[PDB]
Formats: sequence, structure tokens, C-alpha cells
Amino acid sequence: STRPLTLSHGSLEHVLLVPTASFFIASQLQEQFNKILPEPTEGFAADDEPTTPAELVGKFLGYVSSLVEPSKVGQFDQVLNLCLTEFENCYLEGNDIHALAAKLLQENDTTLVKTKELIKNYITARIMAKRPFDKKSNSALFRAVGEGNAQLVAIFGGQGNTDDYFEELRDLYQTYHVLVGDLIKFSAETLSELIRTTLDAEKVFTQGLNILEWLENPSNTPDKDYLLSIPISCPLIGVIQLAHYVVTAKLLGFTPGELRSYLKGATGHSQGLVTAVAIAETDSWESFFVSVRKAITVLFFIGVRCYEAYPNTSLPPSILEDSLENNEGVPSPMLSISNLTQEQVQDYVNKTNSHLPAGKQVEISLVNGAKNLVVSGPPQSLYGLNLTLRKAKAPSGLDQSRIPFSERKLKFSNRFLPVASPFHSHLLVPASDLINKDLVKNNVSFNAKDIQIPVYDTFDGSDLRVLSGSISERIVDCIIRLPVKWETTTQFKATHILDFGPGGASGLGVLTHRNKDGTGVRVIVAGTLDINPDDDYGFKQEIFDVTSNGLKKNPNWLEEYHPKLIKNKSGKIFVETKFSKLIGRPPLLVPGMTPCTVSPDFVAATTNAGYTIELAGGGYFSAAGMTAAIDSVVSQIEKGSTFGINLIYVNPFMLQWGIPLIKELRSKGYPIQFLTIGAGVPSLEVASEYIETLGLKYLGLKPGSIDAISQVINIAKAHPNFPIALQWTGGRGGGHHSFEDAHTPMLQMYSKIRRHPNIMLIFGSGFGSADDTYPYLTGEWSTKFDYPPMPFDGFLFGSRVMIAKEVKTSPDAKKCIAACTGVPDDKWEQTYKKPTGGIVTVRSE
Amino acid sequence: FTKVIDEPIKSIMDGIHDGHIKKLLHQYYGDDESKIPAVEYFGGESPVEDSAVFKATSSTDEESWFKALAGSEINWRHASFLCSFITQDKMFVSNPIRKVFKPSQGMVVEISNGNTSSKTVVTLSEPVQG
Ligand SMILES: Cc1cc2nc3c(=O)[nH]c(=O)nc-3n(C[C@H](O)[C@H](O)[C@H](O)COP(=O)(O)O)c2cc1C
Repeated sequence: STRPLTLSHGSLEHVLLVPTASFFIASQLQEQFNKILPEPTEGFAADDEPTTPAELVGKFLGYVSSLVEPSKVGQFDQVLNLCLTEFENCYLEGNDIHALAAKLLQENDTTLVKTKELIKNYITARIMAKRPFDKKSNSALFRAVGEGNAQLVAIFGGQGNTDDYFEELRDLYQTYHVLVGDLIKFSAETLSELIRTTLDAEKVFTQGLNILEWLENPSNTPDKDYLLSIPISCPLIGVIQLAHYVVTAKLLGFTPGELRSYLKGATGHSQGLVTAVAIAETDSWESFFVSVRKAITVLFFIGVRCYEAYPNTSLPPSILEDSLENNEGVPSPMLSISNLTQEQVQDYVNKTNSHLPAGKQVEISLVNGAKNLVVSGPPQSLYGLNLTLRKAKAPSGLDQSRIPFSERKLKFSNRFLPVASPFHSHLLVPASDLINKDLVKNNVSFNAKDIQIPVYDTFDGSDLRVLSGSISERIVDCIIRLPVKWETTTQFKATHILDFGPGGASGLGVLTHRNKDGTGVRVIVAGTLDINPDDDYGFKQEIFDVTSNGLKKNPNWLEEYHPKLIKNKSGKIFVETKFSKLIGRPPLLVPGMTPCTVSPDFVAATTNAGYTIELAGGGYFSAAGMTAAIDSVVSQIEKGSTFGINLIYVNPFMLQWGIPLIKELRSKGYPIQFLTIGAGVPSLEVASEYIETLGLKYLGLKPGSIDAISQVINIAKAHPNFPIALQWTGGRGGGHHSFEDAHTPMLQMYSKIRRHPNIMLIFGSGFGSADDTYPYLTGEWSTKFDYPPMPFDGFLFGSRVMIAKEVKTSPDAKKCIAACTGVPDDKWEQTYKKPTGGIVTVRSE
Repeated sequence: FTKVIDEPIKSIMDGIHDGHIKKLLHQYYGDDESKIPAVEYFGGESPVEDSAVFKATSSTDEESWFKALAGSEINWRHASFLCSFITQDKMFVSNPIRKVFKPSQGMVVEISNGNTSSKTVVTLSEPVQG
């Protein structure tokens, strides 16, 4: 027998089938729970208040679990055991808690804090009901790694990711108390022991290191500027990292050693490397605490001896004021510079190091990217460098569209990191000797045989297992004095990367993602639970998900947009691209040209050769004149042949008869396959008009610049099933031409374009032969710029076809064209000054 | 690359296509035309069983319904149910096979010899006088 128990909060409600043998107890709680639960408001927007049925049943599990105690068997145990089993059968459809948590965030109007509360409740409940996470989860990722379809690498971040790194440790201690609580307490007694064992430790820990007291009571927690100091921030960032690793292990039912054996390798940016060697020694939950003690102890001594070697001194108020009122940060010992090359930065630091003495010089400390460096040194020195940089950069709201590409003043960003020591600098070298002595006095050695996976050294990208010397000594050297070459250390061939590090979305994960975009590597941020609207990297949920949402791969551009051959029944071979697959003919087109493609004789003749060609509206001034050209094109082409039409967007007069004509001719079924819109990109409302009304197969767009490409990508996102042909042309093209380079804009925009499977991506400007186009077809063109291969879907050929037999160009004009020598891509911009290769730039009306 | 005057447009474009075909054969098909996959007809692909029976309902998705009717193989049924356009002389009108078989309540399509293009017969049946 069984009795329905209604537990509710306004509109939302849940029925629980409680057995009658223990119903009187479940009603006792139902009343007591209904007292603590507040009044139901509109939208449940207030705090400590459920927003979905799932949250409410959570709260109820949280309340029942608070009265229960795990030592002695109470009366309430048999209610917790059951109410939990109802949560599992209703809302966790086999999945893990985090997968539900995620599902409630995006669909319902749940806030992050409520979802964290829901996870705490469930996890607490599970543990205090004597039902631990013992069985191995069916997580898609760890299924795929067992089979061999995935290769996991763990990365650990470090300093200079967030100023509020402690909130991540506070969040772990709240939400996962029962899992990490034992670790965090052991780390707190280990640090407290190291303070009273070491001679002059208490002199550096002015406000103590009682982290437990700070986690319990947020009021007793010291100010951020003390927590940021490396003697605290070093070991606590290690603790945060090991806590995320534990959680990840304990919710997967793995031992550390099991989770370590699923990893192809580990590695860590800066002090992350200490954690990375720490996990690679782990085996069981019993011997996990010797690998933690070693990690925490190393980071404790690094943080102490480095702070004794270079303590942060009061900065002059004149420099603090100049930095704040010039939109920069607070001067720290590390200056990030974005969107400059490593040579370009090493120039500016070689100018600034010439004027300064030895003990004040700055060096490049982290190379996180091609164009993403970090310079370490004294904060006054880096403010120097920052004065030498602000005169060299353009304002971030300057318009450089009407300036040729090579004359444009280089624009970049430069912020100070939130870190209180100059890591990877000559300044910390004196500490090295002291650290190597504190590691042998506290019996902390990493042995090469005990390390079961490869841990990649941050300098040269080598394994630390193949080191002749001491591993500890090297790891210290890698943190304090050697630079971090991040691209060189992440040369491992993996499909998935787990960022354990602090900072979540601002951390090392997302940076590694930007470096490796288009190589078919997916980053998972193993610490933070959250949603990515782009979905380019994943969060904590993706580790524990058991459905197909757990093994999401990222697009490898070389494999996905590989050009192929195919043949039809008649045995004609075609180049198969996203474009050619649609139009059923070779992925080459003759774009609309006034006056080259105004001739209906040349449009028919190209259509009859079997190639897309746009009829140029630029040569027509009425619907009547165009209509009679179209009628002449049709007359000369074979049945089933089609052609396009080019309209000029900066001729409103020509659009206001052209668009109605295209609409009318398609309603009678004329073979107009597509419309290309030259000279600018239509607005969303106009583009939507053309797509939905004109009865076209696809729509060509010709973006001039970055903003125009972004405007094409927005048009595509609005009509996701309708093909858009993004004809990218550099300013080196014939006719009306932009100021833009051919390459640079595509390197920036290619990833964002390829997110949208309905954009077919054509490349024009400066092509005549198979020889020069093939690198764009196979994507090797982008390997010269140290980017992953970016294959293109099609080519357009303007200038090249102007001397064809069928073009109306007069014989003496054709001789005059054929006599022009031309110039390679790098010279083209000279046309703005003087005749370069027979060709010059002039201004229109 | 503009050097040779009065080259026919076919010869320039074919020159470029046949150029790529020769490099793509050499690099990705070890110079062997036999390794190239064949289809009946190449085209009309959007960038995004022998004896079957399909009962349409009010909920039946158009796109799913035509993909099933079309089959897997590229042949006349594929064209028939997936070509959005057919040709009338030189004009391009809406495909009337996709209008006739447009799914609705009562319709029942039976496909026979689905695996042999030459002998396949699609037979739509509807309720006519009960
Ligand atoms: C003679 C000539 C006329 C052109 N007329 C037009 C036009 O009417 N509309 C348009 O959008 N683009 C026009 N273009 C630009 C081409 O469509 C294309 O962007 C360019 O030809 C490609 O560069 P390439 O000429 O180096 O091969 C013209 C180009 C040339 C050379």
C-alpha cells in the first residue's frame, strides 16, 4: 500500500508515493519543511526559493539530510533513502546530477546559484543516505576513451586568470563539502604545519593562513590584495585544482589512479605544472594525500621564497592615477599584450631594457599564442613599456577602412594581470637555490618511475619522465625563471582537453581553445558549471553526461571541408565542394562584371561551357532593357541550364526595378538560379525580403571588410536552411575594390563563417590558374600564416576571363589587357600611388 | 595570368577545373581514376529496404517524409522526391511529385523493388469513398 504526499510551493508541486508503514514520519517533515520554505512570489525570483519542481524536491532532500546523521541509524533514514530514489527515477533519466543542473539553466528561468544549491542538496543526500558514488558512471567521454575514439589531456592553469580566485575555493567547499571537505581540511593542517616548521614563514603570513575560518565566515576572510599575494595564492590555487580533480574523480566513481590512467597526458601553465606531476603519481584514495602533500608543499615554498626574493612595494600615486585615467589596469608584475607578434613585442622590450639597468629589466615570460604574450618585470618598468606602447597604438574607436591595409596603424590591447609576483623572470632566480633546499628538508621528490603518464615541460614541450636530473628542480626552474611557450608544450595529439585550472571561462582552457580552433580539439572546463551559447568549448556537465552530449567533437576544418573528386554516370569528373555539390557543376564562377558579363552572348557561352556566370545589372537602366537581355540569354542556353544576376547595392535606383523584375521573372519560372548583391551587404530586413520572396536557390553576398562579413554571418543565422554564397574578394581585385588584404580578414573570420553550414565560402581577387587556386582548395594556404588548414568551397575569376573569345572587349583592348605584366599580391597596394604592373587606382564619381 | 588572347571561355574554365582534378587525383587518389566514387547525377544537395510502407499522419515532418520516399541511392527516385525544381522547356517550375505526395492524414505510400532503380514502383493510396 501507498499514500500520495503533496509537497508544493505556489504553482509548482510534486506528488510522492510514500509507503503507509512510514507515512506519519514523511508528514511530520512535510509540515516542518513547509514552515522553513518561504512564501511563493511571482516568477520565484527571490533567493532560498525553488523555481522548478526539481529544485523543490532538491530542497526537501537537503532539509531531510540536515536532520539525518550518518554515525547512528535514525528514523528519517528510510524517508531519505526513498525521496532520493524518487528524484533519481523522475528527473535523472540515467544522467548525472550536473546534466539536469545544466538542462534547468538554459530551458527554465533558474539562476546559477540555485542550480549549485540543487547539486549540493542531491550530493549531500546521496552521501548521508549511505549510498556513495562507488559504481563507475556510463559517461560518454570515458566510454569513448576506453574504446579509443577520444584522447584526454588534463591542463592546470595558474596565476593571472582572475583576481577573485578564492570564490572558486569557497564555491567548492560549499557545493561539494562532503567530497572535498576532507582534502581541504588536510591541506589546511599541512599549510599550518609548514608555517610553524619553517623559520620566517609567520613574517610573510601577517593575517595567518587559517583557510577553514575564511571558508566558514566570509567576514573574517582577508581583503583580496592579501589573498592575491603568492604565499597564499600559490598553495590555494593548487588546492582548488586538486579539489576539482577529486570532485571529477568522485562523481565518476574512479580512484585518482583510474582517472589518471584514462589521461593520455597532463601539463600545466606556470605553477599548474606542480599539480600535473602530482596527479601523475596518484594511485588510490589512501595514498592520494602523499601526492597532495608533495604538491601543496612545493607550491608553499615556491610562494614563500619567491615573495622573499621580490616583495611588492608601494607604487607612487602619480603612476596609479596615470594608469587608471588611461583605461589600463593597476600596475602589477605581469603585462599581457594581445594582437602583437612575439618579435614586435621583443622589439619594444629591447628599446625599454636599453635605458634601464640590469635589476629593473623586463622579459617575455609567457608566450600563450602567436599574438598573445605576457611580459614580466618590476611594475614601474612595465608602466615604462606601457608608455612606450600607448604612443605606438591607434585608438580602439578609429575608422581605418579608407586607409590601405599596409599603411594602417597597428591596433592592440595591453592590460596588467591580477598577480603579485613576476613569475618566469630573473628577479626570482635568487629563490631557486632556497626552494631546492626546502624540498629536500621536507622529503618532497618526484621520481620518474612513479609518474605513470607523460607530463609536458612548459619550456621545450618534452616529457619530464625522460629527465636525467631532478624533476622537482626542473619544475621549479620552469615556474620561476624559464619562459612558458604554451603552443610548443601543447603539441600533443588529443581530441579533448580538461581545464581543471581556476578562472573557468577566463582561464587557460578558453585560451588553449583559441590556439587550437579548427584542429578538431574540444576543451572542457572541468571546474565551472555554465552554458556556452556558441558551444565552441564545453563545461563541467560534458564530463558526466551519459547521452551523445558527453562526446561532442569540434570541427577539424581539413577533414570536414576536404575537397573530393566524384564522377557522374556519363563519367564526367567534378571537384566536390559544399558549393559544387549544390549547383551540380564545377565550383568556379565568373562574377558579374560591367561591362564584361552584360553581353548575353558571353553569359550564354559560359553557361553552355557548364560554369556559373552572373549577368551584370550594371549595364542595364530599366526592367525592359534587362528583360530583353535575359530573354536573349535564355534563347541561347540549353534546356535545364541556369544563370545568375548581379545587382549593385549602392545603386538604389537599379534595385527598385531589378528586385521586382527578378521576383516577376521567377514567378513565370525563368532559370535565374541566384542573385548576387555587389558593392555592400543588405540589412537583415532587406536580405530576408530577397531570400523569402524572390524564389532563388541561393543568394550571393560580397562583403568588403570584417564588419560586412559579420553582417553576412547574421543574414545566414536568420535563414539557417537557405544557402548563402559569401564571395570574399580582397582589394587586389579588378574594378571597384576595397582597401582590405585578401588573407588577414579570412584568417580572423574563417572559424565564425564555418560555424554556419549554409555559408558556401568563395574566394576571388587575383586568380587565373589551377596552380595559384589549389592551395585555397586544399586549405594549405593558411599554413604559411601558422594557422590550421582552411579549405575554401569555390573560386571566382573576374580579370582572367576578359580576353576570352566570347567577351565583347574590342581586339585592341584585349591586346592592351594581355600586355599588362601584373604584380604579385605583396606589391598590389602600390596601385594607389603609381602605375604598378600596367594597372592603377582612380576614384569613381 | 592574362597572356593568351581569344582563348574560348570553355577552354579557360575547363583548364582550371581539369588542373585541380589532376592535382586532387595525384594527392588524394594515388593517380587512379577507378578510386573516384560514382553517383548517377552530381548536384542539388543542400549544404545543410526493398518493400517498405509509409503511413503519413498530421504530425509527419515534410523533410523526413521525402528523405524516406527518396531512398539512400542517388537515382530517379532521389531526384523525384528531393529536386525542388523541374524544367518545362526552359522554365523552372515547382516539382509536382513533391506536391502530389506532400504528406497528410490517410495517405499510404508503398515502395516495391526499392533496391533496384530500374524496377522500383512507388504507389500512393488514399481513402476514396470509405
Ligand atoms: C571589369 C570588371 C567589372 C566588374 N563589375 C562588377 C559589377 O558590376 N558588380 C560587382 O559586384 N563586381 C564587379 N566586379 C568585381 C568582380 O565581380 C570581382 O570582385 C573581381 O573581378 C575579382 O577580382 P579579379 O578581377 O582579380 O579576378 C568587376 C570586376 C571587373 C574586373
